[PDB]
Amino acid sequence: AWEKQQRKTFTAWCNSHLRKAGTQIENIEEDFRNGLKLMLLLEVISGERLPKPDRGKMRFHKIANVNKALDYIASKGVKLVSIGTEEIVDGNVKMTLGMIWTIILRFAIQDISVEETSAKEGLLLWCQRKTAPYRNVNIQNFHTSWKDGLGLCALIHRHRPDLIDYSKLNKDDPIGNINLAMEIAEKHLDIPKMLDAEDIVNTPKPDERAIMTYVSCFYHAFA
Repeated sequence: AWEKQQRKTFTAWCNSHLRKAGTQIENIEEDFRNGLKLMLLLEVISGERLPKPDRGKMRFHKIANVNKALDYIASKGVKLVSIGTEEIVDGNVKMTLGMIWTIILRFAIQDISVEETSAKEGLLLWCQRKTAPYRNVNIQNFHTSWKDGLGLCALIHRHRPDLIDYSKLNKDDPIGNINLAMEIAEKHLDIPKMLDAEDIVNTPKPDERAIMTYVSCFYHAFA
């Protein structure tokens, strides 16, 4: 169930940046094979210029573009262990997801710094701080603590109490709470809906990379 969740969230996330450059992806397992939109994604999120892309359709042109992407990422202190150009070009689902996770981590999460605490840990602390007043919320992690929708509704309410009546909410309708939160964030905070509520609720432990990805948008939307 983790691939399904990551596929939705990572794609939605990539799309939240690609739109700023006039394009989208649809199918993440194929839409980065040629390197073109992968390079473009890196430009948008970094604000840096990558080398000019190769629009040739053969494998060798794709390898060149993907290497422009991966070399750039490695220039930003990202150690690529088992992510390989050939398999991105050829189309490996797992590795594509992992590569996009690595970019999300580096560019959406790594630089989050809260009370001398950075990255995942720093994002976690910010969440805990913003949700401390909410007795029906207990953020310990980026999976089970977000399952019931209240964490997300609390982050919204904390910054924008005008968008949500939090006191009406409870644990009884986790699918509704998540959708509510995603609807408000989409409509008012310019954060596309990146989670499938159904997947999140119906799994003992939802995917933490996906959850982190989405929660990082709230962090950036508010700061």
